Amino acid sequence: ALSLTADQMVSALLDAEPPILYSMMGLLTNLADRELVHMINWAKRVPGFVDLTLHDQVHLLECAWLEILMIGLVWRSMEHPKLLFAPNLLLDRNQGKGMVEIFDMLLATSSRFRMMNLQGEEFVCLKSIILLNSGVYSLEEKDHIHRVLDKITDTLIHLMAKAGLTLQQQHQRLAQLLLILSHIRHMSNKGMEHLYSVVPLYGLLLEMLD
Amino acid sequence: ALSLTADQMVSALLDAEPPILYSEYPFSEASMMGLLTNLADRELVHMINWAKRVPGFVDLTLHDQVHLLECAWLEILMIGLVWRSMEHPGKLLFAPNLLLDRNQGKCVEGMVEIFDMLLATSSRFRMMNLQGEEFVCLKSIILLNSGVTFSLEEKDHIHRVLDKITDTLIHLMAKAGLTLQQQHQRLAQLLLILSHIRHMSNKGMEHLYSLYGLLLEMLD
Ligand SMILES: CC/C(=C(\c1ccc(O)cc1)c1ccc(OCCN(C)C)cc1)c1ccccc1
Ligand SMILES: CC/C(=C(\c1ccc(O)cc1)c1ccc(OCCN(C)C)cc1)c1ccccc1
Repeated sequence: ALSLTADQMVSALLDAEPPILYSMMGLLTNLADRELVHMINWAKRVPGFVDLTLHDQVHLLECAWLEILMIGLVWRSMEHPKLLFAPNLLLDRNQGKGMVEIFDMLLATSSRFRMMNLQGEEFVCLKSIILLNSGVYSLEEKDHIHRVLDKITDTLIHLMAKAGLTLQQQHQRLAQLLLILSHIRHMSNKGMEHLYSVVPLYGLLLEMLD
Repeated sequence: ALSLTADQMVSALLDAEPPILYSEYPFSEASMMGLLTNLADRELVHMINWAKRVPGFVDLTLHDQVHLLECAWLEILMIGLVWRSMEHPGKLLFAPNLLLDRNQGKCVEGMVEIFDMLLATSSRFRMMNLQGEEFVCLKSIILLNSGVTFSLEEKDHIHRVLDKITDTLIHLMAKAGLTLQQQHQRLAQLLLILSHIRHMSNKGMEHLYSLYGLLLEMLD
């Protein structure tokens, strides 16, 4: 549950991973939408999430879905200085031409991950963080959510330790990772805003959440 | 000033805080935005001078000083608001003479939701017994991290200062009796409350839509 050990955590999280998908606003809309159905399923497989209410499971996915899509998108693009929406569709920044500076922001985060040589294990933890931490703001599990988040913080450190960083680089990397989550909230917001020139609604979320 | 001990780094930052401002005022209407605009802009002038007092910040080039500040100001004001509101459950302390309960924010369409969010964050800081040293750390962390979407071997610099704060932030926690885990854990918690604040800051902007020249010359 949370009495998972940090290796059991990473084990779970890598196994939770949604498949790889293949295929203009229509392109990316249809694409997001599709990925959005798998995301619902991964959320379920995330340790600690299945513990919350439906009403709360749903709130959380309500609040995080777009950054979960972006940080994903940012991830698979690390190795293509180019956004690789799916193996078969891979756009450059010129191609963004009112969506250009969202792309610019994304390609920033993408290089910053390449620079940081981010790990699939580290990545995978960041995503669970975004799921739980996003909407965490009358007897409560916010307490619970907070516990699961601390588990993951420990899981993150634990990975860095295993990999043989010094205790100082551990707190340091953890920082520059959790800070990129800020950048990502932002691009997500700029995203939401531009999809008023939208949010997967409740009942549907809730019925698939089961 | 890259190398200077955690102790130094804290007092530097603690000793550079803008003054405490007072507001001016015939009971509230949507003339309250004007009221809050005003407070914003005065505060924003002093924030320029605090940016300059933050170690490493003047080392950056003028345009980057501006990029950073342009990108992080409302986020920097909100965290300040939040911070000073911590000792006053249920109300936002705009100025020492302008405590405002959430009810009052409902007198400007779309603001109550921001207010709610702020009061939540203010809660969370109190419940964490966030110390002033840690707050000062996070303010500077917002200045630095928010803009860091830009030769640019200046990013590298920004980053190393940022690590330097991290150290300083850890260092305090260490010195308050905190076991190693509890350190890594609280550090997470604070940096993760930084996301919450950008969110608020963006929400702020949108309902402030529905500047450069000034900051450049003002930053000399
Ligand atoms: C930047 C990529 C993107 C989308 C996207 C991101 C990652 C990914 O893996 C796939 C797509 C995007 C576009 C539309 C969108 O809304 C769909 C509405 N559905 C939920 C009914 C979501 C993401 C987008 C978002 C806002 C504006 C312009 C583009
Ligand atoms: C929530 C507080 C707030 C402002 C504020 C926050 C903290 C603080 O210490 C002082 C004020 C606020 C209001 C207006 C504003 O605009 C300034 C425009 N200038 C920069 C051109 C900035 C902040 C606000 C922001 C957006 C919409 C409604 C209210």
